[PDB]
Amino acid sequence: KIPGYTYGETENRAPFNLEDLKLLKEAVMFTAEDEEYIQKAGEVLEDQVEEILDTWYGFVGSHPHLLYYFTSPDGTPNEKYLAAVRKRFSRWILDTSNRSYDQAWLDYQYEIGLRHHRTKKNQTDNVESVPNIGYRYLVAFIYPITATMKPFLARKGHTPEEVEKMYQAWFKATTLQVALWSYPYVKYGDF
Amino acid sequence: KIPGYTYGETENRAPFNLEDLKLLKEAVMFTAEDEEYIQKAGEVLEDQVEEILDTWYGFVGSHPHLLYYFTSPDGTPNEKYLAAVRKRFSRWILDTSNRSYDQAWLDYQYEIGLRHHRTKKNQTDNVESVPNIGYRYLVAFIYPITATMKPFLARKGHTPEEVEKMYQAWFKATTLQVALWSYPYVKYGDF
Ligand code: HEM
Ligand code: HEM
Repeated sequence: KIPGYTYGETENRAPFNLEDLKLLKEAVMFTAEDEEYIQKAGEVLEDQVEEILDTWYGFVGSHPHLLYYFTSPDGTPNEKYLAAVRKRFSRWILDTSNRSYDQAWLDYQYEIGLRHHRTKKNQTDNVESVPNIGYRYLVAFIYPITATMKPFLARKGHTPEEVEKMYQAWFKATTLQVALWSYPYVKYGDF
Repeated sequence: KIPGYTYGETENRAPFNLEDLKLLKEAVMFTAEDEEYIQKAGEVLEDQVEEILDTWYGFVGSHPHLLYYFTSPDGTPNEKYLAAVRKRFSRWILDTSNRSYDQAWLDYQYEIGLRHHRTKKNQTDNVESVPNIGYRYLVAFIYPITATMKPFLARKGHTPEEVEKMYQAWFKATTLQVALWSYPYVKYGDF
């Protein structure tokens, strides 16, 4: 159904476990309250996903040095690559809100890190593109990912107090994930 | 005056330049509007720094796996290390708000990265402590650094609209810096 999407079936145990996740949740101040509100964020965002994708890919597409990461060697955007990734990105919005953050979730977080990194970039879709996404931009993107989501959370007729709690949960969850995705980028033993 | 604080006098040119910084600012959505409001954040936070430090170090100190990074080999917090770092952290609050983000600023961002990493950790204060701060926690800390600051920004009798703009500027600036600090942690050529 979603080409290349292998959540829960990588058959590869990540190099981090639930104890690692507990300590990382503590560092990012994520608790059971955020679990509640991230789920509620999923209810709000579910039927706005197409517009979210348009916004997100609009941001990427308007910056040549960002759109770069989806380009063919000739410098033009690879439209097959963009379309296939867009489907998996859309699903990630739902996963972030709806999935339990358990070992299967960690195993896919390792996978997503590997796919941004040179280790696995451009293999899932069998495309020819740039070899690596510089780690600096994964961290930077914590901000726009959070900023893209804010207006959409405010839209579904929920209380502003609930909106703030959903937004903070989303900020924490995005930060948590990017922290895990540093694994293949970071010198062994420094993560 | 501040022991170990060597901003603007490292005499070492960072491996990133103003073009790198321009592209990273674009990725984190930082503009001249944020320059304005981060400066205004500095006016607000200046006379609350002691309370900010208490909050921040309170968070670190209440989590044994975080306080770990300041511990002597015997597992007890090194109080000399805590005190010396606290002075440089306090100054960093002001620097973030007040400094122009120019080459000198980049050169100190490289330095701060090096000091969290095993490359330079525990050398500035000539202490014996744990060798490295795992990069996962630098990313994670983007959230509490931003969450610690929010209440203080809301305190100095400014409009809530200005408060929101100061807070967003602070979020962007913190993310920007952590992205740069990945440099010594990231495999060469993957940053
Ligand atoms: C907060 C930061 C980021 C988030 C949340 C994010 C999210 C995602 C997701 C969910 C996927 C699909 C994962 C899967 O295969 O199931 C993906 C892949 C991809 N992302 Fe990101 N991403 C981030 C940073 C970046 C940056 C900075 C770029 C640069 C434009 C980028 C470009 C791409 C590309 C090119 C792929 C395809 C990688 C491949 O060949 O498999 N991502 N991203
Ligand atoms: C957003 C993330 C972080 C920020 C903004 C931050 C800020 C700072 C600053 C401003 C300094 C002093 C720099 C200087 O020497 O002038 C410092 C040093 C230090 N920080 Fe962080 N820090 C972050 C992440 C962390 C984490 C996750 C830990 C773990 C507890 C930590 C523990 C320390 C320690 C132990 C030092 C002393 C390093 C040395 O030996 O030189 N920091 N930090």
